[PDB]
Amino acid sequence: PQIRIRPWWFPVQELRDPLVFYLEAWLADELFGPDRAIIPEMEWTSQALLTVDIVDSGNLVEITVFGRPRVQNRVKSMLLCLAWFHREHRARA
Amino acid sequence: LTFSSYGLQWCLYELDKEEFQTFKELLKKKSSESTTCSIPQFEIENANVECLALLLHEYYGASLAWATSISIFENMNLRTLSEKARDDMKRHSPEDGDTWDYKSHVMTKFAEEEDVRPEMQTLAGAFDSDRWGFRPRTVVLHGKSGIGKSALARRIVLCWAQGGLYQGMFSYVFFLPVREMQRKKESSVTEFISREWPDSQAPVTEIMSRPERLLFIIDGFDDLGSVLNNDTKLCKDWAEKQPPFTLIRSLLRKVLLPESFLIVTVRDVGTEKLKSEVVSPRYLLVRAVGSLICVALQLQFNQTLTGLHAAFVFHQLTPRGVVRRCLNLEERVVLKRFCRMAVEGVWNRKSVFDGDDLMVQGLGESELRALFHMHLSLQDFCAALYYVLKTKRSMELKQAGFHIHSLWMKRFLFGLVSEDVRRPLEVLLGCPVPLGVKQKLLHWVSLLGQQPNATTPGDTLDAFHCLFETQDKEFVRLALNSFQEVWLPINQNLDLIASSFCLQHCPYLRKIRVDVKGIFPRDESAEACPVVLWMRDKTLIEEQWEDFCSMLGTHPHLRQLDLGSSILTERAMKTLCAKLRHPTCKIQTLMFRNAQITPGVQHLWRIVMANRNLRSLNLGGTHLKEEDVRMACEALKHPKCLLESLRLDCCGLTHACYLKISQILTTSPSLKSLSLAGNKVTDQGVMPLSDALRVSQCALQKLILEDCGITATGCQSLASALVSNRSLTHLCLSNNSLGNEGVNLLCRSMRLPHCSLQRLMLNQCHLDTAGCGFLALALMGNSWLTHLSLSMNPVEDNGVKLLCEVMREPSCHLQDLELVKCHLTAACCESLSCVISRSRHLKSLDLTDNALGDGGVAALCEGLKQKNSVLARLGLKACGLTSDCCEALSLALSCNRHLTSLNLVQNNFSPKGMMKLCSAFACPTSNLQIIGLWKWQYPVQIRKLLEEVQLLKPRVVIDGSWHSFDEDDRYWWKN
Amino acid sequence: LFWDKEPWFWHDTLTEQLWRIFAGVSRFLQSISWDPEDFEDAWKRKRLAVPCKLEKMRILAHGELVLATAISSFTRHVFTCGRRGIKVWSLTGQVAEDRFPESHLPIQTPGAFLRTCLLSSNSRSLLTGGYNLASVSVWDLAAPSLHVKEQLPCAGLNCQALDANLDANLAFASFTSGVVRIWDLRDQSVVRDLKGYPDGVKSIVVKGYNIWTGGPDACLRCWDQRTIMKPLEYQFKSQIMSLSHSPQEDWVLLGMANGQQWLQSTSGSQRHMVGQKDSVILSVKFSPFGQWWASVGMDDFLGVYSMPAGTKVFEVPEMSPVTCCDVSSNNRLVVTGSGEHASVYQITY
Repeated sequence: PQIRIRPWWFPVQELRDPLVFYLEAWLADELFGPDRAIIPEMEWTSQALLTVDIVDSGNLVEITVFGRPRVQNRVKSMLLCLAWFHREHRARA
Repeated sequence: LTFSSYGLQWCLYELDKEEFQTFKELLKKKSSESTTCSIPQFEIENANVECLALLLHEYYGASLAWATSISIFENMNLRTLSEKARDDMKRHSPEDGDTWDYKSHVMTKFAEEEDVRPEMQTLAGAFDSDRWGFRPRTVVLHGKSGIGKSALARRIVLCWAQGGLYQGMFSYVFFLPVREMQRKKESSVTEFISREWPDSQAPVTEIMSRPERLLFIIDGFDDLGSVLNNDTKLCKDWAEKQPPFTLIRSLLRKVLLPESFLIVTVRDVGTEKLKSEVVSPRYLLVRAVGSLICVALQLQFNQTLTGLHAAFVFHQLTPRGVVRRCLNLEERVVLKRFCRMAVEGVWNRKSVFDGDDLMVQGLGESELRALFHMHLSLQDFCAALYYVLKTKRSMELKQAGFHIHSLWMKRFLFGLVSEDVRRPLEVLLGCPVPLGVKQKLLHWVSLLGQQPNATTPGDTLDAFHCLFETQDKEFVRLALNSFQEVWLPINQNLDLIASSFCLQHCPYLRKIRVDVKGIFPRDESAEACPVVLWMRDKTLIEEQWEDFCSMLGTHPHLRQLDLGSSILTERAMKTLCAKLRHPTCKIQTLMFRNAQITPGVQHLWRIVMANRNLRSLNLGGTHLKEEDVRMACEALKHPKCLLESLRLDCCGLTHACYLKISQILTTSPSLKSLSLAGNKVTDQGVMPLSDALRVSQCALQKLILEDCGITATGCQSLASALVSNRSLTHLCLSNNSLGNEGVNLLCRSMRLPHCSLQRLMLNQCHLDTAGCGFLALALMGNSWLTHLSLSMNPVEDNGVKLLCEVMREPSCHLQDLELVKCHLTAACCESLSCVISRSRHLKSLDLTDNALGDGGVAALCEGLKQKNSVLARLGLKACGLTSDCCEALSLALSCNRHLTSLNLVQNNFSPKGMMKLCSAFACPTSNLQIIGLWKWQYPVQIRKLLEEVQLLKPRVVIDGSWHSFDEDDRYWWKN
Repeated sequence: LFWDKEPWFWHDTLTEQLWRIFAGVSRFLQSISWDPEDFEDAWKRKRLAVPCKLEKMRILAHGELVLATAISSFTRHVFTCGRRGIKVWSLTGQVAEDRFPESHLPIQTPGAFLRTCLLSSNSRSLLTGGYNLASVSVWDLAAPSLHVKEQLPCAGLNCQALDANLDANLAFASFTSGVVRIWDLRDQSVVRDLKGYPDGVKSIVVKGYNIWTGGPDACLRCWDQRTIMKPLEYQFKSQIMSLSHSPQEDWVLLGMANGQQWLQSTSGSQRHMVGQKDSVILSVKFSPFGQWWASVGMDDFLGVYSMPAGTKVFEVPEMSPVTCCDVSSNNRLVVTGSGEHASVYQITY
């Protein structure tokens, strides 16, 4: 059981049908930072709720997005593009 | 790094596709001008919005990329997006004794009564301060019903009792269950605090001593709301006795004990009802479907969840130790009672049953326990099963009609009409079941179909989901027999599956569009996903997209295919076209204007070459390579091509491109139309076209050149071609600064009697009085040209006088003339009235955005009054009409018979004038089949008057948006 | 809604039929659409096109007289104001008329009222003020829970107009004693005071360094913040009821209380009437892109006008006088308030 804060400006109706997808742990670490301090601003500017969790094994990272389906797809695509940029940047350095 | 590009990406998404292309071109220019930093051109071209933002940040840097985007935004005349971008940059760019005994006794009590029947870190942080700076006093929890809210609250109380949770904040805890309050009609907090203590006596002064020492817990607010709905004045005094609902209301509103702090547990419907009561709360979201699903799988219809639940429930209903035994009468009666209780719980939005209500129903406890094993999903399924087998109006009707939780019951009701899940029910019960709900669902879907407008996207998707659940061919065919064209957005794979199944059985599907975004698999290279090789490539989504494309191709009765707004991967286009190539396809029109298909264009021409039934093909806003144009030209030359229309918009073609287009124009026999609108067409590109048209072989019948920026040299080239040519019939040259000289050259070319074109249009061509004089001189003595338009040109009163003088001889054969925004006045209207009364060949006229006023319209009414006039349609709009002119117009319409269409919008009419107008409308003498007016713009008396006019003469149609049911050719020719 | 005989949804009829079965005893309204790709209106034969159609799509029951409104499109909420409190609505659900606010922000003080409200352009704060109230209060909308984050002091003053400029982090307010105060939101400290006109100023509009104010004295003044010069007055023949500014081109719109609308230029003293009615104009609002404006008056009518010359494209009637209007930043939604209700219309073109 996981308990999360949700802002007053997100309707309860959108909570239905979330979307899930995984990534690498280190890559998520540099995507959001060790503190996860930028999630509120991204949520406000995108008008969708994120959630980042670490699998028990510690190898994969689960990301879940709440919102209208097109916003879910859009956020997924943006995060994936950033992930690729970080992967190729790691390869470059 | 990512945080700054995220906001930029979200700013660019506001720009449209055309705006996006303009942005990319302006960025190209900016990069070319600068020398310090460089960008490859092909990389700017190939990138989409997300790649564009990330590339911009990679090269320029955070602040520099933001500033560049802001400046470009300002350049395109966008000012709001500039300020939004500046703000989002400001935000995204980083700056550079007795109490102990009581609590122990409570521990023992709740431990015992809970024995009868990780997150702690978060719960300990509930009352802490955030980075904003804020200390909440009320906290509300909501989530799925599987978790026990009572258990969570009691464990919170337990942790407080041991002291590992909130040791330093407060000294007292009061747990409040709602059912127990409902058990007593009269109650007070004093009675509660006396109840909780063992000795049943407490120091009231000590309890009220301090605010911070008290905490209250309210559980199951949603279980009862009927009593709380009542309105009563709140109680300031804590000790006073009042109804429990009043106490709860006062406590939540913070009128009672305003200084204490609370915590509440509720469900989704409960928080829907409760959000209006609490003040400045903090919401916490908590998240047995998986256990139920695996248990059902163990006790096994794989296509749908309704089949799985039906299998589980029917298996449970079988007598224990016996297989497929017929139920006895009492078993059926108790099952009906159970199902009715389930539907009552659904309607009343309560999932907790008490013993007394069970006694009221009359079913036995052991039999009930035998019938049910565990959940709201099972409750909804049982309600649907009820539908398979109180007050006239109630609030429960509208509450359950909210269809957030009723959606599942509707889905199961739809899924229960299938025969595969029907036969187990038939064998289990042993009796045949007649039902009329099937007819009701059929009528519901048909009623959706019978709407006059095109089916709404979301409604269509939901209906398709329901029909896919049904899985009955005859039922689906009877359901979809109604509507002919659909609009079908697609977001997920389940959408593809449902659409693929449902669209095979639409017998009379004629048109369709599809919005496809976000479905396609991540690119196999550079975007690998650890969770997703089978998922990355050759994924099930690819197979089911292939199935969808196959069914789109094989459909016999489909004729037009459209792509509203789609992001197509080159592989998606590959498979789509491959399924479109096969000759069995019958799709005639294709439209890719709004879709982004730049990477996948190369796979398009094969269908044009091979498919024999294609007739029209539209492209726009895409960029075309020279090799792409060469391939298109080669495909057009092939003797097996029968394409009859080709439209290329904003494609940005090179000169050699126009050379190849000229060559195909002289080569291809079948092509009868061609459009180059928005492209840059220099006069050097006009000359090859003139050479192509001069040849006697060309069979082009229409030609559109919009915003092409041609000059007088182009005009003389086209004029010479026109002299030579005898095939072209329609010609359009709008938004081109031709000028009086170019109009004179065209005039000289049309002066000859052997010109054979019938329709010419010239809007925003910088005409004047002299050009209108040239046109007047050319028009006399010409019998072929029939439709002429001159709008948005300052052709003054005098020019219109010349035109009218020319047109007034019968010899002239001009039927349609429409001019808009030409700065006319009353005398021009008098001359036009003489023209209308006398002439015989004119059948259409248009005067829009001209300040004719009352005098001009009076002269026109005198003109139309004559029974000799044969004018068919008249266009008036934004002409500043008033009462007297409308009275004269009403009399004119009363006198006329030939007029059919009219238009009076954006005009100011007083109620009396409208009474006159409606009285004129209702007369049998006048037969107007189309009228331009907004019904909702006028008072109730006028609205009912117009409706009364409408019920008379059922053929008449009043619709504000003119061009309704007008001739299709007029607008189709233009584009 | 009220205009039609009865508003129905697509699933509502199925719910009704199932209710009848259980008890034993165009044509369908649409919801409001957000995505630009869904909008899908054909081109006439971001965008500066003048609108051409309207349709009511919700009614909001406030329970008491509505004095002001505000609409946000980045977030879906709507804000309604009354003499006793503010109520926040949500536009995401689907229902003909809603009775359950997303939130309620009451103000309790003996003899305290509310007159005005104002939503910042970025949709991240909200200003509030009234009579006999200790100070002007600003709410924080971006935080996870609503709460007052700042208090802007004013003792024994009755504010009647509010305005805010976010680029320079300034907030303005006009009081019944003919005094205008300017606050700096970072420190919440008064900056400068403008006074000298007893009748007060009912409306104030701020763009650049110029504050435009108009009141019953039948004068329109233009203060400059950079200096202490006397304002430039433009005398009119009637008493002004509202003001608005053109965002793109230099033009100030105003209503005259005798059913007349005028345009005024900052650079020079040119005027020309752009519309006339038989009623009193209580509010005029400009479109974000500046090619049209909305007007609401006392004779139960909502109208839309065309910028180039003032032609009125269309108007809609109502049962009770309207007193306030607002236009969304999407240029697609407009909200007006009459009696004890607030209505929402969608713009299509």
